Amino acid sequence: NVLQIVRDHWVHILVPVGFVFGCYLDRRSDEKLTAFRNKSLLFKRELRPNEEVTWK
Amino acid sequence: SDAPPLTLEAIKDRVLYVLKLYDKIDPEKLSVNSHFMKDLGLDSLDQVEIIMAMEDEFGFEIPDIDAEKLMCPQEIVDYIADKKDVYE
Amino acid sequence: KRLFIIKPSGFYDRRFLKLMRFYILLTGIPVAIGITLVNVFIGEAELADIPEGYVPEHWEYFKHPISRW
Amino acid sequence: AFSAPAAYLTHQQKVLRLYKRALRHLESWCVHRDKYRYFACLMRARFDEHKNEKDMVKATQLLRQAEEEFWYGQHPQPYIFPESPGGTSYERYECYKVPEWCLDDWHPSEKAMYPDYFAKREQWKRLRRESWEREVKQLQEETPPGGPRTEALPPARKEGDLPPLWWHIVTRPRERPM
Amino acid sequence: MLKIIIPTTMLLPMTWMSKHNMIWINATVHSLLISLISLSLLNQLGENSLNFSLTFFSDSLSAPLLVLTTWLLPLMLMASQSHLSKETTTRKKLYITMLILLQLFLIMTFTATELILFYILFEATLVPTLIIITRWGNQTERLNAGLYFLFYTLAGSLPLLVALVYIQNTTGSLNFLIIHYWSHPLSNSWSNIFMWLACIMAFMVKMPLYGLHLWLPKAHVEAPIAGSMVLAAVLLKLGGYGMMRITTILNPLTNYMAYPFLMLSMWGMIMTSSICLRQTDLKSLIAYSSVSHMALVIVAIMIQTPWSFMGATALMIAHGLTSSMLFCLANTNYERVHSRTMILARGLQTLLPLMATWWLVASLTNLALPPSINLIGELFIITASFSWSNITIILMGMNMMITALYSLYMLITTQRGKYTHHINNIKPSFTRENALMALHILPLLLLTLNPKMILGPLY
Amino acid sequence: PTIRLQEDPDPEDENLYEKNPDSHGYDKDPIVDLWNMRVVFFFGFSIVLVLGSTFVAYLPDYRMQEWARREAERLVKYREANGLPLMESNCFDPNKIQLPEDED
Ligand SMILES: CCCCCCCCCCCCCCCCCC(=O)OC[C@H](COP(=O)([O-])OCC(O)COP(=O)([O-])OC[C@@H](COC(=O)CCCCCCCCCCCCCCCCC)OC(=O)CCCCCCCCCCCCCCCCC)OC(=O)CCCCCCCCCCCCCCCCC
Ligand SMILES: CCCCCCCCCCCCCCCCC[C@@H](O)O[C@H](CO[C@H](O)CCCCCCCCCCCCCCC)COP(=O)(O)OCC[N+](C)(C)C
Ligand SMILES: CCCCCCCCCCCCCCCCC[C@@H](O)O[C@H](CO[C@H](O)CCCCCCCCCCCCCCC)COP(=O)(O)OCC[N+](C)(C)C
Ligand SMILES: CCCCCCCCCCCC(=O)SCCNC(=O)CCNC(=O)[C@H](O)C(C)(C)COP(=O)(O)O
Repeated sequence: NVLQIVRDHWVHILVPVGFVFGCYLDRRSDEKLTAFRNKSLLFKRELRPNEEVTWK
Repeated sequence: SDAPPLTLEAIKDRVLYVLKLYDKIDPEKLSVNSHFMKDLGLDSLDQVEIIMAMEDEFGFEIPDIDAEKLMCPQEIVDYIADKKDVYE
Repeated sequence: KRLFIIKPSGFYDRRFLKLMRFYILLTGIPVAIGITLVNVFIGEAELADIPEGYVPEHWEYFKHPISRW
Repeated sequence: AFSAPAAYLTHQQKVLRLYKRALRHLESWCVHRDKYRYFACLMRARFDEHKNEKDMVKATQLLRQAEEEFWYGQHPQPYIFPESPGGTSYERYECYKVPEWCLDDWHPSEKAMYPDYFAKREQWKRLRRESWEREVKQLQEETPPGGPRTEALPPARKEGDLPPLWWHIVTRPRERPM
Repeated sequence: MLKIIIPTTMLLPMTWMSKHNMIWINATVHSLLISLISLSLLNQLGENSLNFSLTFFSDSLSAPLLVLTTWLLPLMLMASQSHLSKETTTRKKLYITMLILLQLFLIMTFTATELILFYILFEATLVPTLIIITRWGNQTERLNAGLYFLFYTLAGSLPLLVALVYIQNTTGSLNFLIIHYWSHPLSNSWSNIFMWLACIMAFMVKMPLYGLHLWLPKAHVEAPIAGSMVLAAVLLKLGGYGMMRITTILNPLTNYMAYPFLMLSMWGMIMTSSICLRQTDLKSLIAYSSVSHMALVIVAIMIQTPWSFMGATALMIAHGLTSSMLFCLANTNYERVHSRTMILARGLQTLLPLMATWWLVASLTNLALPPSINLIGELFIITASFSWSNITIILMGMNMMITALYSLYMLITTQRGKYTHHINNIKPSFTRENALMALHILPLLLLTLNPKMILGPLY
Repeated sequence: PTIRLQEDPDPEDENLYEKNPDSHGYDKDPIVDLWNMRVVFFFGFSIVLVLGSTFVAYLPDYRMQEWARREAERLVKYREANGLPLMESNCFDPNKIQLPEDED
């Protein structure tokens, strides 16, 4: 019976999906501005024995 | 509480009381349907004085246009009852 | 005697007021209870010096548990 | 407040109104009752001294003089009845007056209380709905061709008629509504 | 900040794919969710701004404005669905589309990192507003109102475009961070004076500055209720935001080019407050109120102090909320009696008590009763002006007295007295209207509880 | 015809209370209207208002007010004990500044 329910209320996933897609795209945009990661005079730091990057 | 629920009988009693305290009107010859000009032989000034006496008795003023018209104690009682929303 | 008193309809304003109270309380009583429980059973952090060789996390720089979360 | 006004006042009407105003302001000046009675009798004698003037021109001149004297000698703070248009309780209870049509919008739960009152209300509404057209037609008949000339309304004359334009006079809120 | 932009662009097809009888419900729910998401932007820093990307950034000045925009969308939706009931489904969807596009343009305007992109969005906000006014207004004056709204704006904004491209050819960048860090003083020459005027007049006409405000009463009276809400609450604040942004490159020339605008603002504040005392239309009174408050905001921006900037930010937010609430309150009576004349329907407190309470609270916030954020902004601006010159208190003092007078005049004329006898179609207040008023007023006092969230970057 | 055009008459306004004495003013359909009321109230008062106010109240101190207070306490303690002035008129060391050679 869920056919009619889905065809009547499938417009309710567009906005949450847009929200998660916007979060993903913001992470992707942040991924392109790491030219100074762990390189500022104020926050330059020696790495921990296990970690690879100071922030993502 | 507040003042009692004024009734038509009380209004008529007070009107007749005031009219019988008037020196120019004989008590027994006065009736509830007595006319001021015809039956009692009063002029306009006496009617004005009677209207002012009614105002003093009930504690409220009556407009001149309305006051001029009343001619018998029945009209005075009816006007007072209609003004104060008296039905019993 | 007892007379009828003419008034405008007070049903709809009262209904709106009780609906607003109901929804606000519905979501705000759990929040108040949770805040009280957190404050009683998970207190605030105590200021301490950074131990040698330790690099604290960014949220470890605040004192209130809800703010830290 | 209840009677329809006329196009103008007459000379005797003006004299009576001035007499009442002068008596009231004199009472305002003469606080005590015996002094007021003394000076009110003096005022009445003064008023009825010139009562028998057959020259209307001199009568109006005397009225003009008396009005000027009254305006010069009036009380700046005369006594006003509390519910008169300048009194301390003039429009005090106007905020408690609610028109009767507001009852038409009560929720049915509100109308569940007071069933008999609303039955009587329905009877009154049916009466008005039945009498409206007869009232309108009676007004149509009794009105002169060149429109009405006064604000006086005719009464009911026929078998079970009602005086035209009665609903909002009969169904006044009250003088002490709440 | 695509996590806010993308959900609105998704509001668009969600509206255009909804069933004919669920458009309002869906739009309202998802607008409220988007507002909740935008609430996260209030977590600001103390030194610099949040630099999301090369294109978008969030400051402590634009975050409350974005929150106000996203919160205003659902309120407009609730306010519009009453008088649009007889409209066809396609036209209702087009109305919602106009509102969504306006929100998207406003959201992108407040976060653009470059001045040309900011210009393009701040000018794109014109088309939905003009369409809304000229298509869904009630009277025939709406066409003239749309023309006045369009041309007053464009005649100010085009010289700004010329000045912006000139500045980019001169300094090599229009990015706001570069502009701020590489700032250089302006000399005293006719070229620099005209550059100042070109950079300032568009924002002046947006406020609008006294003498350049004639478009505002027309546009704000002839518009539908949602149009009036968004015109008074958000679109006037574009001028203030842009002026605080652009004044970074105008020093030290402002030190004396501000005099005519300061005199105009103070005197026209007095004049518009006085105009509010004799107004037969209830909506025009609220419009002229907006003009007076915005004149105060102009003064604060022109004197260029930290306290004046804090006061300007607080006053802009407070005025947006208060003026939107007042417009909705007037629209309720208009929908009841189909007339805007203020003395037609009287004694409404007898017939609608809760709506009278809403009227009282709205008019109390209009006159800046403490400790409302209205008064916080007004008092900060007054203190800054007093430091600027001790004689401003007289003009400022007169304005406070006049504002109280006309606010309470509106309240007493509409709510007190005796109800007009002939009007018998005043139905009880709907739940929707009461919820609208509550959602306007509760955030005001909640913000009073924590005023550093609306005090700007100078805090 | 003594007319100018064929037009529908202006219709009377509909009262939502007539067909629905508890109408909530959202829609003519009682079920849709009731659910519109419910979603407005739940997502405006319960979700955005109260929860958003709590979230804003408990936001972490990124404005660095308490950090600045503690730093100032350290600085005042150090400067008071040493006999140094609490604050200096110049915020930049003059040794790193090179004034122009000639003032004449
Ligand atoms: C009805 C609606 C109608 C419409 C209206 C509009 C509504 C709009 C609402 C919109 C949404 C708003 C939401 C706001 C979110 C803000 C929440 C928040 O931040 O909380 C802040 C704050 C919590 O602070 P915190 O930072 O979280 O805690 C820090 C510490 O770690 C904590 O320290 P601690 O370790 O000591 O722990 C203390 C702990 C435990 O404390 C104790 O247990 C000790 C108390 C003393 C008891 C000692 C004696 C008693 C017992 C003795 C006997 C028993 C023992 C012995 C047994 C034998 C008996 C002999 O208590 C608590 O945890 C705090 C209480 C929780 C309150 C949270 C508020 C959330 C509200 C969200 C809901 C909004 C809707 C409202 C609905 C809510 C329900 C009605 O909550 C308060 O408000 C505290 C106020 C109380 C202070 C005293 C008042 C001082 C008066 C001064 C002024 C005088 C002038 C007169 C004016 C008086 C007016 C009051
Ligand atoms: C209705 C509301 C509209 C909005 C209001 C807009 C406000 C615009 C006003 C512009 C403010 C100032 C503009 C120019 C700055 C100084 C003005 C001038 O009068 O001052 C003297 C200028 O001297 C003389 O006045 C020369 C100008 C005379 C010609 C100007 C025409 C003014 C007539 C009024 C026309 C109305 C203009 C607005 C149209 C609506 C200063 O002496 P000087 O040191 O030498 O010039 C300084 C520039 N230097 C350093 C490069 C040399
Ligand atoms: C109908 C009947 C009404 C009367 C009956 C009511 C009964 C009583 C209820 C009234 C409550 C009284 C208020 C008294 C104040 C107590 C609450 C106060 O203590 O909380 C404040 C907190 O308040 C919040 O910070 C302010 C709320 C935020 C307002 C944002 C609105 C939500 C968004 C909605 C849309 C936005 C539109 C506007 C755009 C800008 C304290 O701030 P803060 O000093 O830090 O706390 C220190 C401890 N911390 C930091 C660990 C938390
Ligand atoms: C406190 C200070 C205020 C006091 C100042 C006031 C001083 C005023 C005193 C002097 C003024 C007069 O008397 S001026 C007297 C004017 N004379 C006339 O008008 C002659 C014709 N008579 C009539 O018109 C009617 O008979 C009429 C007499 C009206 C009676 O009416 P009734 O018999 O059909 O009821």
